[PDB]
Amino acid sequence: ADFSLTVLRARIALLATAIGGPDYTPPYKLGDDCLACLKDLKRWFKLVDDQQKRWDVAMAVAEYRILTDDLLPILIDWENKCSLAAKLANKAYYDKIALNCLQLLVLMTWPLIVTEQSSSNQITLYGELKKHQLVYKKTILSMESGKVLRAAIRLALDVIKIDRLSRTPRDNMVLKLVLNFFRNVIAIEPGEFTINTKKSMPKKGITSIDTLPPNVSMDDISLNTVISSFHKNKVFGFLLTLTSSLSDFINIPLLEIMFYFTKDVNQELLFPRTSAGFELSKLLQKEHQMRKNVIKHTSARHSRFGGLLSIQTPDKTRLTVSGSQALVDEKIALQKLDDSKKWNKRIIKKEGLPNSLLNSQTGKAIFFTESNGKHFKEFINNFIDSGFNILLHSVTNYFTTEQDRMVTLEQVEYLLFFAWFVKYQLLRSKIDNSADIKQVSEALKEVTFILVSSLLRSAYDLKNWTVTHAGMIAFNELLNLVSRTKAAQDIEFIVSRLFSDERIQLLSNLPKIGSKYSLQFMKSCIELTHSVLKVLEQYSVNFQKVQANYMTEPVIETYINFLERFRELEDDSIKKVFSFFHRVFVQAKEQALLFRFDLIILLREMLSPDGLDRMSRSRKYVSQFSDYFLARLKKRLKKSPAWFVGLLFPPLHNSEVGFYQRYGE
Amino acid sequence: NDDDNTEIIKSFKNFILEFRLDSQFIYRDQLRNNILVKNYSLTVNMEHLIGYNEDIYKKLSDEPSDIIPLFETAITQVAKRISILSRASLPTFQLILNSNANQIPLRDLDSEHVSKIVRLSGIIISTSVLSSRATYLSIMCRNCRHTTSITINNFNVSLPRSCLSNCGPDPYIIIHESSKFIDQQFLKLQEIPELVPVGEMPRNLTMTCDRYLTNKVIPGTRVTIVGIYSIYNSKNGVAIRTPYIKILGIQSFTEEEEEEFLQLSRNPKLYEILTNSIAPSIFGNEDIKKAIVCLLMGGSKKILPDGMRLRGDINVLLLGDPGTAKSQLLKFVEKVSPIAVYTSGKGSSAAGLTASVQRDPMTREFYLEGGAMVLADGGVVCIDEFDKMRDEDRVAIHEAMEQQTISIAKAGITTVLNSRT
Amino acid sequence: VVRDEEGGDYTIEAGALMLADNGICCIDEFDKMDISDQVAIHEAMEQQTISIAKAGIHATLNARTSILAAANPVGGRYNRKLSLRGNLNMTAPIMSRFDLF
Amino acid sequence: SPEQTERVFQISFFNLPTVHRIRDIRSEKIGSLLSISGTVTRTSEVRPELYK
Amino acid sequence: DIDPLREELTLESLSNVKANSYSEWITQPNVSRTIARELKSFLLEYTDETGRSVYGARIRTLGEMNSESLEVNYRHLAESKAILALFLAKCPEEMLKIFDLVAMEATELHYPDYARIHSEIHVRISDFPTIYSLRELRESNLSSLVRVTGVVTRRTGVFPQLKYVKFNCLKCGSILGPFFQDSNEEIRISFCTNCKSKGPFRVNGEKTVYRNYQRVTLQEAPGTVPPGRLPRHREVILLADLVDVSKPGEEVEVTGIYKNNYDGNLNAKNGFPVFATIIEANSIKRRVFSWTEEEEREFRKISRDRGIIDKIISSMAPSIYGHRDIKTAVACSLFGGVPKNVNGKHSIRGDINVLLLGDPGTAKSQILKYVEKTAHRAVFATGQGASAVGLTASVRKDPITKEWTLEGGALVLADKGVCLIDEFDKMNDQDRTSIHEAMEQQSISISKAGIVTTLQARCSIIAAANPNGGRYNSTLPLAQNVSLTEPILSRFDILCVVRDLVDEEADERLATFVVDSHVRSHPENLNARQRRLQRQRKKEEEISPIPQELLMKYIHYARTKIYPKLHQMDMDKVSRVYADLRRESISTGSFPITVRHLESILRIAESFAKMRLSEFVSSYDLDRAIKVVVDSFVDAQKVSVRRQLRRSFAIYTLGH
DNA sequence: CCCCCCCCCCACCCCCCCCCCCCCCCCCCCCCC
DNA sequence: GGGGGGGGGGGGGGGGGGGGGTTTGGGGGGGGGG
Ligand SMILES: Nc1ncnc2c1ncn2[C@@H]1O[C@H](COP(=O)(O)OP(=O)(O)NP(=O)(O)O)[C@@H](O)[C@H]1O
Ligand SMILES: Nc1ncnc2c1ncn2[C@@H]1O[C@H](COP(=O)(O)OP(=O)(O)NP(=O)(O)O)[C@@H](O)[C@H]1O
Ligand SMILES: [Mg+2]
Ligand SMILES: [Mg+2]
Ligand SMILES: [Zn+2]
Ligand SMILES: [Zn+2]
Repeated sequence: ADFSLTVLRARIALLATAIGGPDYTPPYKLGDDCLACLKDLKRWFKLVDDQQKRWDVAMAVAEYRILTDDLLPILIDWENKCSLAAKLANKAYYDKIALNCLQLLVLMTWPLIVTEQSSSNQITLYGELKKHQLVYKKTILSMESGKVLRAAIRLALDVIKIDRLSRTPRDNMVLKLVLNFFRNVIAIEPGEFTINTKKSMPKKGITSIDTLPPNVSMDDISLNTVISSFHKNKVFGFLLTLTSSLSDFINIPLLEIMFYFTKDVNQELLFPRTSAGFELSKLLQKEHQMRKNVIKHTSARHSRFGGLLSIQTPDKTRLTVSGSQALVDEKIALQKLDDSKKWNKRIIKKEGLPNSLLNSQTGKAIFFTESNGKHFKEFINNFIDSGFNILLHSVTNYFTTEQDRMVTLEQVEYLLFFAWFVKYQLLRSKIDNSADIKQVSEALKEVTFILVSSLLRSAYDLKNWTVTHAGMIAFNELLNLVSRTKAAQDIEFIVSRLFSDERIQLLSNLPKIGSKYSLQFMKSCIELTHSVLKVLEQYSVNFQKVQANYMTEPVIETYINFLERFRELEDDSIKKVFSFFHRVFVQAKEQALLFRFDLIILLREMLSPDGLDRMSRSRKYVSQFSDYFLARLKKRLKKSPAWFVGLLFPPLHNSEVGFYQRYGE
Repeated sequence: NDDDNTEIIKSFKNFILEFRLDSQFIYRDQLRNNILVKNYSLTVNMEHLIGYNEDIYKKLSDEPSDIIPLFETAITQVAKRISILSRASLPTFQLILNSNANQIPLRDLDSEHVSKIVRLSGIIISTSVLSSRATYLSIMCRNCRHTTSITINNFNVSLPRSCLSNCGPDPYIIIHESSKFIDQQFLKLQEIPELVPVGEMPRNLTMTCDRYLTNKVIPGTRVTIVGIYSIYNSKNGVAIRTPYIKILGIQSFTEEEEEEFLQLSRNPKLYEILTNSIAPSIFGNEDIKKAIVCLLMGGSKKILPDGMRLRGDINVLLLGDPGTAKSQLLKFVEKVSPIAVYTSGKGSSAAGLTASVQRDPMTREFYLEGGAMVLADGGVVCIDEFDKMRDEDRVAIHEAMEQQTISIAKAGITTVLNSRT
Repeated sequence: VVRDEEGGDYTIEAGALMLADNGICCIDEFDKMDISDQVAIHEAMEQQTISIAKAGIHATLNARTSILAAANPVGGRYNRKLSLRGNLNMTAPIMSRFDLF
Repeated sequence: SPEQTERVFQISFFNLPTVHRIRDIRSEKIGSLLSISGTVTRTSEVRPELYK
Repeated sequence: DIDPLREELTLESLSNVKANSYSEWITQPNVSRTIARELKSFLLEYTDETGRSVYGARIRTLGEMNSESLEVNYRHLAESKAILALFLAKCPEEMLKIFDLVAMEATELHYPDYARIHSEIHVRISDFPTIYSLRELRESNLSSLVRVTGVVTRRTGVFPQLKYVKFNCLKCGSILGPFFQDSNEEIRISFCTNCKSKGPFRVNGEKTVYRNYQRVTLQEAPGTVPPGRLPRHREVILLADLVDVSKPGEEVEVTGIYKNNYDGNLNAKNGFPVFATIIEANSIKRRVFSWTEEEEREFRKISRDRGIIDKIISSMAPSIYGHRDIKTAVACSLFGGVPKNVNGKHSIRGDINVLLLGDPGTAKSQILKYVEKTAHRAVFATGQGASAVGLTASVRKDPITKEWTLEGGALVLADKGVCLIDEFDKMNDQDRTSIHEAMEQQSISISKAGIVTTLQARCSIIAAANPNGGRYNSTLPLAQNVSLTEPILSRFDILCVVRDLVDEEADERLATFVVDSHVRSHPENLNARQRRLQRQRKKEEEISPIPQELLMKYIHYARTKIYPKLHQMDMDKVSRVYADLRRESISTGSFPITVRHLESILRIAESFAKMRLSEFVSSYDLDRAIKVVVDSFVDAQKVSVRRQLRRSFAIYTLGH
């Protein structure tokens, strides 16, 4: 009964007044029994919300604003006490309330997941609870330039001073909880707007997906604020010296922080590869091309002015359209007739992990401030230059064990970590000769390959498509690195036989299945496939034998369905698709498999005036391909007019006519 | 609760049948005598109901809108028992209340008086035409022709929302031949002028009466009303309601004033007596006072064999110097004359003099409303400072003063009104 | 005093001596103004208010204005053989309200 | 402390290149920043528009 | 540790607000219970400097009046438990519900079973420090308590409105629990909570209770609105005890809540989601004449001075030098006579009407402007600024009801007061003729648009006028000095003739007085505020035998409490005076002596006795009244005869 | 030239629409050839 | 190893229910008569 909930909220409100407040004689001042009150609040979290799976206390604590109005004041004032004392050297007690404040922050910032195992109460309360965590993240990053962050590192430093052995289990746990605090503060992110599907949709959809609370803007939550507050509290320095000092109880949270820093930021944004106004002028010219295009597709006179075109077909029958531009351009008339159809084919549809490169829209970017850009790129630079190989060895040498018990989230975050920093160092080393590929040498050490192979193989066998996609990305970066070191050169030949047979088959099977999965899944399949083919060509077991495993129709469907997003794709992605087509069609000469109308449609749309950029390099590749493709299609139809029907359909898997269809004698 | 209503009804029946003072059963006598002259009502003094059994008065005054119909029903049953030999048809009798509860002045009535029996007083400033309200509706379903009925008590019903055993959504209709109706009239009561607060505009109430209380008052009469202060949700604020009174009683020749006026007629000094009695504080002006007596009495109105009709009304103009007591004489004549209206020439407009168009807020439809001449019909219109009146107003006086009519064509309403003034 | 196009009921509508409140009012051809209007500004010149009672709306609006009046003498041409009394069509109620000529 | 709301910000441009007349209103300039001139005939009651 | 139904907080915890909005904090039940205890302690323990509890005494008085309203002074709450004053300012709708419950608790403690007399108490928040003009209100004031100045421009009727209302669902088991009605919108029932579905709904006729309701259009004061702008307005809503506390055409000061609501009409016509707004009034104050028991005793004390009449008359318009006959007439008018009615048959005017006729620059307008500040009910109108209807009464077709209603003119607004008509000579005669009825018969008899009625207009009219052509000309009699006719002139039953004669010893004293008065009025000329008030008091005593602040309360007291009688007056003295005045008034150009002038002597003698707070009129009052009227007549003459008339009438006046 | 007049201006059925329910189609998964 | 058949989800159509759709007074401007 809700009587219990209002009683609980009354209790937490009374506890909220017990913690402390401002003293007018303004400074924050602790309450009587304040340590016992903090312990009792920790006990409320345990006693009710954990033990009964409710999150009611986690809601009530936010209602009475304890985190923002008591705990961060306590920690920041305690930080100032200890800072001033350090310069000028009953802290034995106040240390305890600082620690219990940190425990409460770790609890209240603890990441939220919703599953079939969650209670009905939890999944009901999930949204507003996420919103309150976002207010917490804003306050933690903003308040006194986030001085509580230095409070957290100081609490950790006061057990890093003592010996490696002298750090007791309590000290080890305390350092781990400090890492979980920083991880959580990175990890809070706006929740998904999750809708009941029993009742039908109205005549309009959801009015907005925005789930922020009114006192928050997205910039308050953005990475930029994280970088600024972490720099101004030297959290980056703390993490860098911590990973340098590793010489392993805390290694998994320490990896996890770097994952949460990397999961959604693109490496190219840290490299350039009147400047802002100049580039804005470039952007505006580019969209002005689309303006002149739609203007060509627009009437010179008012909408009520419309006369009627009639398209008499090649047969003695007539259609009718009102388009004034179409009246003098039959292309527009035909396509407008097709646009007018009310009918569509109905299309069928298609969680405990955060948003990332695994599931973001493919053009998403963090727009850094240049100070934060410098601070972040130099932080991850110094990490790579110190902490990478040691950390990766520590955690991968963990993950050699306990693979059967590795939780799905842990698997995907490990794979993303691997991929992200390997990709970054490859890119930086392409940009700087001063940067060295050997600085990520741990990636190529054979245990790492074996584990990544075990992860991808088990994920695919389990049909865990999330982790399969993660391992697919990690494999792409492993192969990418392999190609770079094959040029920069032994271990290359080791992995180039260890990946034989069933691994070749597995890699050949992802782009068969990819057509059934999201754009990013398909993109990673294409990326992996391009890397695989360039690797095998660089080596060249037999080259014809392997590529035959790729040149099959579901792979062509996956490439087509990827290419169907052509406007939203990037020039390099289209280049990779058309290099694959160059191989299949020009080099391998299995041209019959691409004589199908879906490709014809897609080629026309992208070569259209409202298709690709006229100046695009990828448009040049498409044009080159299309010229050769049309010439061969004309030639095959001239030799075989049955293909005028066959163009409509999948090719005949009946070999006895299929060979004749494929080659025409 | 029908047993409880039956015991209320039987309690009232016992009150009619048993109440007696000084050896006379006053309400049995009054009910029988009312039946003989074929007015089906009973006038009850609530002092007597209190004196009989104050529990009944407490029930009545706690919720009159439920208790009054039961009292009416009890009166019908006793009426039959005292005027028809049963085992060898009358309508629903109207209850009429007399009271001496302390009056609430018309301005002080507010939300705490809603549905209480209230006693007040004022001037009736308008009296609408009669209107027909249903008492018994004979009701038919449009599809299946299932017939039923509504018996109505007019103290505050609607047609039933759907058929009382597809039959359509909103199906019922009234059978106007078998349904029974009663007369209803609307009155507007203005507060007594000498009770208006300083600098206030005089406030007024709309109020309703039915059966034998219709046509019982005319505009300008000063009355005391007994009624239920009550509410209705008009079409024209938010969560607001229009107040009104449902009248339950009105108080506004006798066989000995007949004798008094015979004796006064027989007095030889009568004309001097009446002359002295006009404006007694005004010294002198003897012939003018004599003429005012003549104007008050009037001549004799006549009709000829041709249907032609001749003025009985006298018109008098007092033209003269300042401070000669002219206005004082007019403001006296407005007191003594049984029907009178006082206006001043500069206060007038032709509309407010003859008659005007109105749109009734209750029906929300047009009706014509009488001006000063009509309200003075049967008496004197005292037009003070007449020399200040505009020319068009003095034109409008002509028909009402000499033809003693007002001819109308306004809002499409063609009409002619009488002005014996 | 006018009807409001929004509310429909009456309202005050500001004349020039209100726009010139805490300011100056300049009148050309003042002697050729109707006496109907010369007797209207008498309050504003001295009591520095406009008092109104019309259409059931009552007001006393501020008219703290310095008035500057361009006047012609009677018949247009001045004659110093006459008094300033005789040179003007004005009379003592309005001439006394002016400070200096 | 009591919650202080987020502050709204108005970006008031001024000193534009030219003033267009009311008669120069032409619908391609919909959504464009302009400067305009005329004489004010009436001004409304100040009311709260529901912003968010 | 403690029962959750009784957990309660410290005052510093209340200062330590830790819900998000203030209202979210007030509605937290521990905070609510604490606030209840806090306000109860405030009412029972805040005191006067005498140590007497303020709200103990105000509650005692509340019960004696059987009132529903308790006037809590906000400044008291700001002095003690100031956090509650902050919550009351920032969040009045929640706070006032709590404070109402607390106030009912306090008075139920003081009077057992006051729940039988009223089921509720409303606190009225008096003396709220910050004030806004109607132009000055904004979005940031929404839901805030405000204190506003304006004039009540249009007041509707006293309608009932729903307060607590159970509703009936016409499906299922019908009843729904009681909704509380606001001032802004109709109740909505999205679904019936029993059947959890849509349906028809209807008011439950047994369990519903009503309160009084009245909208008022409140508008900017004309002495406040800046130039070049339309005056702004808001719909005030009055509830319960506040209805008809004011009447149109009067200034008010309004403590209330500035609340908005959705309205599809405003959105429709404006094309933006723009909300309507009101001021839900919490208290209304009119904006001096009220007095205390010590002030009553002071009036008695000073009145028995045998010189009080002349000290009053000198106090009239004290910075106006000389003009003692004007000040006498103004004193007589402002105290008035006694209205009468013989047996109900013959009502007699009590008011005294005064005309100031004279030259330019002789303070006539300033005398009227003095009386405008000095009288309890008064209004001021000038010349072509008036109209006949704007002066007596008018009618309008109400935009709400579409019925015709009266609206009072100046002589209705000044009922039981005095009406001030400047430039009486330069009104149109089609406006002047409207004065006649109200000025003598004390009434206005409208017959317009179906309305036919007589209003009370008990006014003394004081009028100021210039003679014909521009100034007075004593070669002529009155009937040629002025355009006004005998009827209207006979109603002005004292005439003052004012002349600007050059006279050196009078002009030097006058000019010295005017210059002294100018510097004594210059702007630059027990704390600092009180100290300059004490200097101001001595400056007032430089010219005024009694304070104006005292005189106004003395006037209002004398008017409302004192009713003189002509016990044993000298009949033959008055009768011979009237007979001789009538005989000498046979001169066809002279002031028309009439029976109403005889009544004027009697009214004036009553007014002088009223100045003495006297139950009985003395010979001295009647002699002074005769002398005033005789002087008024004698000076209304061409100078060729004035000396002879003065000599003849001297036998009546020079006995005193 | 001044004042008064008078003229103007203003305050029950049928359609659209929405909600609810049932069926049919299309995809996925498993078995059979 | 591919194609058919069974089972479940999702979308579209069709039906049913409901709500909406001129007089009177006042002020000011403008023109005509004494
Ligand atoms: N003969 C009289 N006897 C007694 N009182 C009189 C007499 N004549 C006049 N009065 C008084 O004088 C006043 C007369 O007022 P009123 O009735 O208006 O006179 P009037 O004839 O109407 N003059 P006017 O209104 O200017 O046309 C009242 O106050 C009377 O009491
Ligand atoms: N006796 C006086 N004492 C003081 N001030 C005076 C006196 N006589 C005239 N004044 C001044 O004269 C000025 C004008 O006064 P005012 O009230 O307009 O006189 P008035 O007689 O009404 N002139 P008018 O409006 O043409 O009839 C004011 O500012 C007064 O201060
Ligand atoms: Mg008269
Ligand atoms: Mg003056
Ligand atoms: Zn039926
Ligand atoms: Zn229901």
